[PDB]
Amino acid sequence: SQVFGVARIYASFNDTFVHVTDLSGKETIARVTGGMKVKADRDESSPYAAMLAAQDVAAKCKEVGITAVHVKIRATGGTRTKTPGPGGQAALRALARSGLRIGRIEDVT
Amino acid sequence: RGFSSNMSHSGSLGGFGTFEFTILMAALLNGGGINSNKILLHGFSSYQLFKGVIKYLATMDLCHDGHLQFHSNPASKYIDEGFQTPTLFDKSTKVNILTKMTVSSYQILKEYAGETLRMLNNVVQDQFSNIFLTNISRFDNLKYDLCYDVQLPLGKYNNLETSLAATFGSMERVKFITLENFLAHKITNVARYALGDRIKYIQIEMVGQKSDFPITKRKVYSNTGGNHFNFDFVRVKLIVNPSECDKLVTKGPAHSETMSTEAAVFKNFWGIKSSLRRFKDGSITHCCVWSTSSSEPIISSIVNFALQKHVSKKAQISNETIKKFHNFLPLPNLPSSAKTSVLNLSSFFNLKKSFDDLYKIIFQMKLPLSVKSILPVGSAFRYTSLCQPVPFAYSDPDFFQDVILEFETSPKWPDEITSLEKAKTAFLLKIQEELSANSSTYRSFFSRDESIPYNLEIVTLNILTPEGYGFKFRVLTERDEILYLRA
Amino acid sequence: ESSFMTLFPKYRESYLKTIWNDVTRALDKHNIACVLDLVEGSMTVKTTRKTYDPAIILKARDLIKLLARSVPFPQAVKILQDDMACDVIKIGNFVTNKERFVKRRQRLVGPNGNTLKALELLTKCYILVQGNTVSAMGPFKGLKEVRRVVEDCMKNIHPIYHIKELMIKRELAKR
Amino acid sequence: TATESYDIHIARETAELFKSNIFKLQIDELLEQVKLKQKHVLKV
Amino acid sequence: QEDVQSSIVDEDGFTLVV
Amino acid sequence: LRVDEVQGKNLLTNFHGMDFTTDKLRSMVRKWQTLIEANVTVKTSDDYVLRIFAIAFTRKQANQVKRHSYAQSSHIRAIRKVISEILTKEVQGSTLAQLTSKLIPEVINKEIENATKDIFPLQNIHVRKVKLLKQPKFDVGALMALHG
RNA sequence: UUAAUAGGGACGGUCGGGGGCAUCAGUAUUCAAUUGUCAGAGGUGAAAUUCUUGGAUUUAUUGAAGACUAACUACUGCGAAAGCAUUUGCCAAGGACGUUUUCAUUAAUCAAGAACGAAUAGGGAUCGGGUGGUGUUUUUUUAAUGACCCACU
Repeated sequence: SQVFGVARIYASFNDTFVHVTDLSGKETIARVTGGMKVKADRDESSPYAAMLAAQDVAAKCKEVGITAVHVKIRATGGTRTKTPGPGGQAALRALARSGLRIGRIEDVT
Repeated sequence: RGFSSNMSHSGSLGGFGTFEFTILMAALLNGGGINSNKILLHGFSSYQLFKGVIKYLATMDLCHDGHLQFHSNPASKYIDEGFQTPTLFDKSTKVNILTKMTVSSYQILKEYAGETLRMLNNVVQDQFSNIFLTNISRFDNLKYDLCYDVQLPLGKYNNLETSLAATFGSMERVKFITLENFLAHKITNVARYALGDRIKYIQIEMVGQKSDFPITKRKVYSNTGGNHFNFDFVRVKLIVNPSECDKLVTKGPAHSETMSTEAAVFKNFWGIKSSLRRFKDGSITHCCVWSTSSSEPIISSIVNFALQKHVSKKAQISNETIKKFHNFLPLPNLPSSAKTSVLNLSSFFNLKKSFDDLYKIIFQMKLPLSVKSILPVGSAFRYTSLCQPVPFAYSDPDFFQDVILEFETSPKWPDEITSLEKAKTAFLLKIQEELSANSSTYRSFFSRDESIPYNLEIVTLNILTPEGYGFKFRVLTERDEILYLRA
Repeated sequence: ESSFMTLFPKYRESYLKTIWNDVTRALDKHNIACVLDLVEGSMTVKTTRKTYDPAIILKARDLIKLLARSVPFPQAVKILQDDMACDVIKIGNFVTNKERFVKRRQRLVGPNGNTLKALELLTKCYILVQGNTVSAMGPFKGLKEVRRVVEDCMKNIHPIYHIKELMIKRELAKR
Repeated sequence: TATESYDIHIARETAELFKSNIFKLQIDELLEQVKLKQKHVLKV
Repeated sequence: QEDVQSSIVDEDGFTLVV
Repeated sequence: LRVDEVQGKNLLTNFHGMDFTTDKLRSMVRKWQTLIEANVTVKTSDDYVLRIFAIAFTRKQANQVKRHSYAQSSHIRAIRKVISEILTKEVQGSTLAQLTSKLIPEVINKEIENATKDIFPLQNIHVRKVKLLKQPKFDVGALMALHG
């Protein structure tokens, strides 16, 4: 019924990353991150800037033709802080409020 | 293998005999490698020398991808450039030794060199009677896959401009001295470009050719076969590629903006059969679309149209024997079965699809003992059923296919064979209760199996699908062999 | 759709047995489903078709993870709020010696739980060290500081540089 | 060196000694079958 | 049940040994 | 999934490996129990070589008095061995068309349970992972057997 | 002249993250290559340092390396301590338990000296072993290993 991809939000500390890719994952689309839309170097992982960048990523997504997507959240992990960032919720909140479709999301920490 | 020093350009199997063999191995005793290293030594045994010759013929090409340089009067050096002809070139005498060989004779010689090299690499079975004591050239129906009988009533020389589709002028007498050299070369080119990858190899035989004539004649004189040339007819012998023979579409050049050379050779070669098609990937190509038959392959039609188009209008190509062998196949009651090729197994595929539709429904039913396996052992699952599987044709004895059925390893299986098979029976009663309970499109009943001696309690589960096929189900446990070897 | 689930030891069992009603009250405010398994000793939260925002189930994961490590429930229900960030610190994989693990755990909490409470004033966080875990809830930079101090305390780095350091940093922010 | 190709030659003779011996006795038998007689050679 | 069949298969193991 | 052969916006695929969730392997490992894992490498009918995994956890019983109920570390030397022949008798016959079809209703995990019951019973046992490393050749013709 | 609740030795089923040797799995990190992609990415309280359109970060693929056995992992088990947690195999060794086996005071503690190391009697729990069972369970499989629980030591 819908066209699907994966969004794969990488919520790290001091910046949070997103890159909505195809179902294979090798083909990326419209990456632009949260630290890009602010110039203070302190709010690169803030939830307020996370809402602004995820709205722009949701803007470029439907502009291609993609209408539905899943996401795999991802903290830093390994030997690191193992915990998702602040704007990882705010990235997921802003794209869902934009009007996209969500189903069966998971963790890839 | 029918190989000799005789002229293979006249439509014979030869050009490489014992003399060219001795020149070959004698050249291998003075080098032979790419960097002039010696392949064979004087202190080797005859198995090592002969094995080195067969290894060189199997591994090193002398026709397309290379040739061998040597000196009769200095080390032999293999060069990776072929002259599109079997080339074994002396430097001291400037003689190409393999001039008598044709290209297909060298490719078939390399093919038997590879078969022989693989037989020399066998360390389990013996191939001595195979290699040296088995005559394959006594019968061409055993040696080759196809043989086409080509009648050519060409008449005299002045008739040739009316009987040959090609032009046999001065230059063909200069390069191709006789008629049969340009004839075998021409028919070899038309047939090679005609079939391509549908076959693997080909030889062309001038049947009834002669090399002897008495002292009272100037040359060999003949009148047979509707012409005055030294053969009765022309046999087209074919080694067939199994992967690409019976395809519907003979592939040609891709269609582009400007017509290339190969598209002009293609459309000039086929004419009314040359067409255009969008392939499955969307490519617009020149091609040929044919029709399969259960009485004959497409190869007879391609050789028929190619020889009646590009060689002679008076050609008579006939192979009715393979038509008989296709016609003694029992023709199944299927739509377009007469226009179905012999390699198609789609009715077996439909029985497999109906069996998988059965398999998904039965394989996910809820039971007190979980099914370990549902394993088909039918002949139609190994594609050997004498009648092809026709829907609802239950009168054939290969209709119901036997299927092995295995449950989970459980101690619920008794220690007596009658109660064991009756436990299998009551389990099939539960299967029939669920099947008639919820899958009433599938019909079912029970039968006995008495082909096993003295076990009269074996009950097979016979199921009839709305796809028109029937299966018998039988149950195998681990308690079985314990009770039989116990008995 | 999504099913998040965790376990609990059997001394927390009776407590969660008493307050699982309020668990599914604060949980039913967000239209989520949940079950409590006794024979496994597990809690399982699962999304419904009537949920408004799905991402709160991640919070709910943390919430039952909060009940996995014996956090008091009116303290635990802060995680459903927007301005809340949490952290479970696993302190097991640092020292093979149980003796030195007691040295660094007792060294972390200090005498009478003073120094631990000092962290709870220096980071303004709720910290509840449960055996091989350290519980931290509150602000996000406070979680950076707590994870820094704890993960420096499991090594041979003495925490008085952290108490004195944040003691400096609190007074510099006064100015 | 000569020792390396010596080891290759002994290892290869070990690899083909079985069919070399049996196929060699086949060579002795078959050449015993197909041999020309000398009185016909003097006859021609 | 059991004891009698264990005696019989005990005799079967008696045939198994020798 | 592994991508093999396309025809004009029609691309088939082949199996590539079995994966497991994150959360559940973080969930299934309970305190006070015994973790058992196993693996083997084997060649199939067509020469697909796969390293299968196998994970095994112990359960408690009714009316158990003590709180831990571990294994005895000589049971584990046996149970790891008992599983190993069950893995080999399943495999090297009638590859992924039947093998993955054996994996889906986890019949093999019950076959483990049918043998493990004479030692110490168990809980959830899964294989949790498989991987491919040594596929021989393309074989498009036999790859079209799954296609209709 | 006994064969000590003196000591020592033997055997059995064993037990142990016990040691020596060998083999193997796992992901992570870093680096290199390939693909999609294209202005920021690291970092701090921010500053500052660092990298970057020969495409930084990230994505997906593969190889390499050294390192280790994440949850379970305990006030558990072993070693005189120093110390000992991946699978599998080999090699000796050790104690306890069991014993109607054996020698017969052969013994206990300690400056000098050696090696290694920086240089009063109950209660409950649990580990290992043994025994008894008006015991259970696995058992539609004939049997039976095993677990479980009661009681004792």
